[PDB]
Amino acid sequence: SRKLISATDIQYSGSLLNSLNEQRGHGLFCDVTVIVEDRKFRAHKNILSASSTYFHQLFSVAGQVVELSFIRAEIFAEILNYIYSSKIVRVRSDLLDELIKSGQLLGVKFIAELG
Amino acid sequence: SRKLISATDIQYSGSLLNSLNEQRGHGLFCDVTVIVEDRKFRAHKNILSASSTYFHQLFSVAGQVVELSFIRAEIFAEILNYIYSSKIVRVRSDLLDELIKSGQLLGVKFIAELG
Repeated sequence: SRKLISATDIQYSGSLLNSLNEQRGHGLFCDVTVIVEDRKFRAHKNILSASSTYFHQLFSVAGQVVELSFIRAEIFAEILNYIYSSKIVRVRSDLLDELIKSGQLLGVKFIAELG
Repeated sequence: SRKLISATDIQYSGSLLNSLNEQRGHGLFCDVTVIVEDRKFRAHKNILSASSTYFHQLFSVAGQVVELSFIRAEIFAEILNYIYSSKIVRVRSDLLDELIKSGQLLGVKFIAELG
């Protein structure tokens, strides 16, 4: 009579990511600023550490502000869009090699392997 | 010749959640402790706020420690497992109404609607 119940919510992810992405737009709960060229990006260390082997290593020590070289701000903006959505959307073809290179550098496997 | 590229990573979610759940087990990046009965649960405010309408309201103000009444610790442990996985796994049938009630209270829709 002792039954065990299992259930999986296939809509949970998309909904969770969309809310995290909304928080990010407000800077809500953001505990790191990433400076890339002349731009500052507020983000959450837990999400960055989980999705990028570079950030995983970096946030075992870091403070509240970190800086990235060799990646243009608009490329990193797109890497963050993927990190907060699972998708890249209508990226211009002439930015693709730069995007792939940035995912190689950050250890973001899906992006690293687009090419 | 100007092409736009889109791509969706269907494995991103499961991988992201598993890493977040691993961080949680270490207390890594956890910025809130939730006290439930005689237990303390370390968790991340961003994930809790995104997945629970109650935590969404609560963390617009709160400090670093919050407390929940009316939910047993082992029920909340299972709510957190769902929040950090999308799934409930082999929950005993005699705990199900308590689980559903806890998701109603926390505004965790999938759990609230299990019954």
